[PDB]
Amino acid sequence: MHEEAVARAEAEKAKAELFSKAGVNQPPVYTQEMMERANSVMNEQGALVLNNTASSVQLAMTGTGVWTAAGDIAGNISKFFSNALEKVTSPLLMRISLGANLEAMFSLSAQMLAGQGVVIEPGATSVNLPVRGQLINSNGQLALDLLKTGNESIPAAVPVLNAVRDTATGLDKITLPAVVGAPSRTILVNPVPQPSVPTDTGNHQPVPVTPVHTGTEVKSVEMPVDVGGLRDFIYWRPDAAGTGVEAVYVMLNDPLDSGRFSRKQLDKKYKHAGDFGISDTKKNRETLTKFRDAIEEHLSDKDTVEKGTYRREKGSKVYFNPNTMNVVIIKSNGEFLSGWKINPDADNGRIYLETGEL
Amino acid sequence: MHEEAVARAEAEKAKAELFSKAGVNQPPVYTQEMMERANSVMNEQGALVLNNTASSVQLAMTGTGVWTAAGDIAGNISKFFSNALEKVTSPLLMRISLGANLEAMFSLSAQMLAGQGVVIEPGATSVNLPVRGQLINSNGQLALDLLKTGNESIPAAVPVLNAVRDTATGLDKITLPAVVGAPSRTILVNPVPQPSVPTDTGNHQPVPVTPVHTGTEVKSVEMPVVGGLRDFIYWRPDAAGTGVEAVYVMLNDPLDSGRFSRKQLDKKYKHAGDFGISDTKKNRETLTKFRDAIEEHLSDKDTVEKGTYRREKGSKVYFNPNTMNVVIIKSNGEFLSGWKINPDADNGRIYLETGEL
Repeated sequence: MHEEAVARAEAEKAKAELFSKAGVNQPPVYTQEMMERANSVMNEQGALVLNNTASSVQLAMTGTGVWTAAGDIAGNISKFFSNALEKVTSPLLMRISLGANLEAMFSLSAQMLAGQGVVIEPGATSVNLPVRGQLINSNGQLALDLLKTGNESIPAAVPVLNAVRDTATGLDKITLPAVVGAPSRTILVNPVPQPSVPTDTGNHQPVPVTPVHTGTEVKSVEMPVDVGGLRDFIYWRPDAAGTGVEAVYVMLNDPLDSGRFSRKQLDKKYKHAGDFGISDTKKNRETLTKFRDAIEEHLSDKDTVEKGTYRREKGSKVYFNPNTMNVVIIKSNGEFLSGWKINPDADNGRIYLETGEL
Repeated sequence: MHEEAVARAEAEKAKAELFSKAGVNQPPVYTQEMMERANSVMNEQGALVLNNTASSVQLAMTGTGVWTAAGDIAGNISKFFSNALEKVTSPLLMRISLGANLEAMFSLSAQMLAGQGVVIEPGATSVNLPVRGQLINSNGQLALDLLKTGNESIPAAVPVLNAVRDTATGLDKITLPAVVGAPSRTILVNPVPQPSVPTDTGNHQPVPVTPVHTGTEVKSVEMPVVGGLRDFIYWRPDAAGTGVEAVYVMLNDPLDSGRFSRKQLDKKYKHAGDFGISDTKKNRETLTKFRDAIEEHLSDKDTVEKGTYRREKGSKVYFNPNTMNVVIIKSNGEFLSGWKINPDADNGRIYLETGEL
């Protein structure tokens, strides 16, 4: 008698013990009120959401939702062990375009990136990965840089984080520490598996709905070609059966690669940083962050105004400050292009002040 | 107090009620032994398995496993969207190659193919669809024919089926009726969501592991261009696990089986008289007679491999010394042709004496 009850109790004990070590709570059920609060919070403009869709690859971008891949058609994995064949032998192992203000987050199963002979176990506070990842902006593209770990490069240790369940929304929250160039980062977790949106019918009960990626196609192409740019981590979610757990490796954009800015462009234009009050001549994370922040201070100044255009970049907008006399050029796609101080006593500066043509 | 307990009880009531209408049982938990029993049944040679991976597209083939796609990267969704538009106006609306004996099963969400503004409701015993699909063999390809329904082609009604839980394995079973040309068809259902195989570690509990598709890339390409329809709808739990989703499932035409295709049987039916078939009309019934007669030849104990057909490199010829018939099988296993040897003719005498057909 009760063989089924015994098996269920045994499953429940094993699940509770695994979840405890992994920092995992089973998804809740959602009242109407909860689901509304959860949907409000995930639809904020700067929200980054992880879905607990098991065994999935995800790419999230602020303002445009989450792209999900699951199944064998998630052979995207193999660019992630081709790389892992390649560390046998240059710290940048591989750059992968994902497609053509703005933050981004890429995540996939951590176990497929684990070290030689390694099984990642719940309870660990860090995991040594032979390859770490970083999202960057490379010439219009969102790209993933795969970096060989070791010593002379970037450490192998990746921190394991635990999410906090918000009892008001039924969502989870992971928080990343502040770094040079960026405040603490909140990442939302939708604990309900959601490979796509359920149709809003009587066949489903209320759940939060993660905004789904729309717009440009996500497609991985290998592109021809420091540790402060790394905000990557591992967290645990329930497995597909829902009774065990799986580790997920998560990678965020470099603080300096944000759509409006890229480290590449800041470096290219650092020659102008003296016009924004920066004396440093060395180019490093610290001074490029100074330059990025100086451009943001110029654009945020209440007396900075849109004034004219930069002929060479069709549809660019120029933002002028009448006190510092600085201009900053923004391309039509929103990318920072360049900036410098206007000389009002020179021909070209006089033409700009008079006509707006920079 | 107990606000969470009340919400959970209400969720459980709603789930049981929806599951009841849909014929759905929640997945079980598995002892080690149940998992081994389930894995043994799914590895039987002719097994066709559906996975209850929610909101997924799947392609299953005997002996090669299940291919799964879920997420946005289910873009072939729009294949079925495009035809649902093309239906405003030819019965055949599209033919989709899936890539280059052997049976096959293709499944996706049934709401994708319902009418616009149509919601499929649990409890229905059939569903009227504006398209139905058929799996075929077209020129080495496994392909999907999407057919407009209506008076002018094929009916719209698709049966809704319920799966039976096997308490010994923890798997479900769906059965399709026998038809002209095929016996009853057993379809296994792995009720545990499984977009891919869990790595066998201490982080997972025992569950049935469905064999996964290896081999040829599964890619969808449009191709230039009835008792062949064994399609149905069944329900599985949704991604949250607390509601249900309808799945539309299509099997291969009984005459399209890798070894045979309706197209090749039609092409070679001129030889059916050598296999004892007097009918001159070509239809499902007589093409099935021909298919069955070729199978009777290949199954005959006296039939032996003998020589080759050089015109098709690597082919094998199967000869029966009582009927004097030959059947030619291509190296990929496709039936090519067959006919009766005339031993008093030059080429028949050459074949008997040298194996050169």
